[PDB]
Amino acid sequence: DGTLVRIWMPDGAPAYTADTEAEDPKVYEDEGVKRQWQSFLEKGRFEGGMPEVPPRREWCVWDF
Amino acid sequence: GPHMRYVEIHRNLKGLRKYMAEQAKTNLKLKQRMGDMRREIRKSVGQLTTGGMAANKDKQQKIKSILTEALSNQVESALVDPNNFVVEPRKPVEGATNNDPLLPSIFVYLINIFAKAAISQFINEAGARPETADPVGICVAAILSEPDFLWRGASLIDILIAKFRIVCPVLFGYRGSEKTEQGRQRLGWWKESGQWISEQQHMDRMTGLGAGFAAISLRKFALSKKQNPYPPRFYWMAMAKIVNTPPAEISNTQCVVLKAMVQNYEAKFIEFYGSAAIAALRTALIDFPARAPHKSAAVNSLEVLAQMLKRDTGLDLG
Ligand SMILES: O=P(O)(O)O[C@H]1[C@H](OP(=O)(O)O)[C@@H](OP(=O)(O)O)[C@H](OP(=O)(O)O)[C@@H](OP(=O)(O)O)[C@H]1OP(=O)(O)O
Ligand SMILES: O=P(O)(O)O[C@H]1[C@H](OP(=O)(O)O)[C@@H](OP(=O)(O)O)[C@H](OP(=O)(O)O)[C@@H](OP(=O)(O)O)[C@H]1OP(=O)(O)O
Ligand SMILES: O=P(O)(O)O[C@H]1[C@H](OP(=O)(O)O)[C@@H](OP(=O)(O)O)[C@H](OP(=O)(O)O)[C@@H](OP(=O)(O)O)[C@H]1OP(=O)(O)O
Ligand SMILES: [Zn+2]
Repeated sequence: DGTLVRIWMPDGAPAYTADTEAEDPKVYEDEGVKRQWQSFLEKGRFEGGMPEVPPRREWCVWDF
Repeated sequence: GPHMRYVEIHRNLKGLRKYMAEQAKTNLKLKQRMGDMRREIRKSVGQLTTGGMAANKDKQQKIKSILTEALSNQVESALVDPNNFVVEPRKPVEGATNNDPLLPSIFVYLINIFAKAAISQFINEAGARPETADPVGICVAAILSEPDFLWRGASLIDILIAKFRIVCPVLFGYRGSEKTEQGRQRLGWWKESGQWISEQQHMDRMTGLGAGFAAISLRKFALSKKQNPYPPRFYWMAMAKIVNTPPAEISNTQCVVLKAMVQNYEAKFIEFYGSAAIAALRTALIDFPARAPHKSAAVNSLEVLAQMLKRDTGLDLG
């Protein structure tokens, strides 16, 4: 907004919670889920569309 | 699957309500209290949209008192298997507060009344003022997560979601044409006395239900000893189903629900998913409108929302 904007106020990422991750973490070792999220880890945005399985918290960053 | 079960839950709840009236014809204690408990829950829910934090906390305490009285079952209502009202059957869990295989019908009935009242507030008030969905959602999450109201370790929120699936099917992956009878039915286009409601009334319903779904799926329990009864993964999944629709199957219904899921909930979305939320907002507000063939006012409102996020909150989705 004209100059830099800081969105995340807290000091560091939120504490780990399973509530944001897939209901069964067994789906993250599926090739389909890995492919949906492969583009995000590399380029930092979605190309083929939004992945239907929410991310693991380790794949997210809160430094912006 | 989940669709089949939520339809079965929805119809089990219909029969439960009929059976409560039948019980009241032979149960004097039930007859003397059931109607007042129903009216007191509906009244309390109705007072959330026009109240502050302290007044809303009082209305929440009132509902919890009525449900506590229902759970004790001093009216001696018939008992029922709660597996009729949850998606996946539950077996006992160690440490859980209530592992009983049966619950009082009066208790299940009043959860259903509570869920029906919450849904009605989304439709009747959040359709005009989407901001009014948040206090209703807070109340839903607070009540359904109460340790005393958990059955075998988890909440009874499937009673609420079963109804959400009826009135806002696009949040669960359904698509259809607003120009066919079969399509309007798949989209949850409602009827009043057998005739289709107006397009404007339909879009108001979708706005209130979009905002109400976000109000229940984007709640924070990290600083609470309660467990989140409908955590943010269900918000993520619902948005994904909408924004991945093939371009020919996109409807203004989806776009209106999507704007209502997002507007005023961006900060909460980011808190749960950080940079992944930014990428999902880009898909929802930049990529999704661009690839919609029919450029409508609903499509355009998603782009205007992206502009406002950049001009106001300083968020660059491009
Ligand atoms: O949603 P429908 O399948 O069309 O069914 C409706 C709906 O009941 P559900 O909660 O089971 O969906 C109404 O409830 P609301 O949407 O207004 O909360 C209810 O009306 P009440 O408000 O009076 O409970 C009405 O029942 P009724 O016909 O007794 O008025 C009932 O219609 P059905 O008779 O088709 O089940
Ligand atoms: O008797 P029903 O056919 O089941 O209709 C009832 C009845 O509405 P009407 O008598 O005006 O047709 C309720 O009014 P009361 O008898 O409780 O005063 C009304 O409740 P509210 O006026 O408090 O909204 C409720 O609607 P709601 O779904 O909001 O509870 C509505 O039910 P349906 O029209 O949905 O069947
Ligand atoms: O169960 P929580 O999510 O932790 O909710 C707490 C809890 O509520 P209860 O009164 O229902 O138990 C606190 O009470 P305690 O359990 O610690 O006794 C209460 O504070 P009070 O001590 O005043 O009852 C507080 O409410 P508040 O933040 O207004 O102090 C409220 O928080 P939420 O209403 O935000 O869930
Ligand atoms: Zn009604």
